[PDB]
Amino acid sequence: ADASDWLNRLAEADRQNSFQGTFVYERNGSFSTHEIWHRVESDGAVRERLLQLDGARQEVVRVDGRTQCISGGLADQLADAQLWPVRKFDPSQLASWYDLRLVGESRVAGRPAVVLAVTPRDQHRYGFELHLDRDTGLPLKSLLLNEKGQLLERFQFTQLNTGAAPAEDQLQAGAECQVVTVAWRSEWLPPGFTLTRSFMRRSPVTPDPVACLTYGDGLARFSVFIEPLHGAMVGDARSQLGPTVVVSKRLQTDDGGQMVTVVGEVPLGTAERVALSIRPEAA
Amino acid sequence: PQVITNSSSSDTRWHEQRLPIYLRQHVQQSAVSGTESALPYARAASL
Ligand SMILES: [Ca+2]
Repeated sequence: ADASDWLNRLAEADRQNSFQGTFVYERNGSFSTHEIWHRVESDGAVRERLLQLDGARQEVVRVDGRTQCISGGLADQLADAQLWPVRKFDPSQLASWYDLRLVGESRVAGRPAVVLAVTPRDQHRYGFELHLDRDTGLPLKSLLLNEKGQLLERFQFTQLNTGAAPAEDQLQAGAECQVVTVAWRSEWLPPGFTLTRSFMRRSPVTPDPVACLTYGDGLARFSVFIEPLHGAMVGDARSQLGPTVVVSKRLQTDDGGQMVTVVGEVPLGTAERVALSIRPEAA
Repeated sequence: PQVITNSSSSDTRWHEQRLPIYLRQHVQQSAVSGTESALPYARAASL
């Protein structure tokens, strides 16, 4: 597949190009602009800085995958333990779950691009329309589409200066950038989703431990939270923020019930099915 | 954000104190997962 070739190209673009650019991220209820400085060092390590341009000065700096510093607003819900990068993007197996196809050509940020359709092979995940830079393979535009082909989010570069390496001054963060197994399993996952992390956190409101499980298929992710109910009769809940769905379902158990919450960039049905499928580990 | 469900001894209030936090956690975590993409960062920043 030439589409496969493009994905492979996209996969390594990060280590083969140094660049600066500005992009927009838009979803229902949010419009924001950001700057990125990305330098490939002489040893091949990637140093990258991301800065929000409108409103508050949110920022992150990463050095060869590790977060060097991150603004408070981006990390209030992360323990330092959580600072691990679980993985490297691997597109090799993505073809199992998505159909990859070149569907045309486009012009984005003043640059010629090829348009790659990433279409789900099932109903359990969302598709993407990716516009890849011809010169470098970097993603100029990314549209997340629902089942009906409706737009859930837009990620798009407005300006991209490639080849050129950002100066050291530009890679430096502002002061706002702060220097930095569970007894539950799912008895159902959509094809290709696999457990990426497992840990315990404390409930935000009570002294109770809350089990956290994260799953991914290479492109999409969802997280599961299991919280004790202590016999409370709490019903279900649902929410959505742009591409991210939230579903909470009561699970009857022999230990007073549990509330199972699933959050992720997957269809509502998927989250719901997963929530209903969470079970405690047995003796 | 806007928590939604109704009338079965399961207050939105109970959910209100939890759901937004869990949502934040998932998005933020995705942001720091090591992916080369700027997109997870963008999503987290949008919060
Ligand atoms: Ca890569």
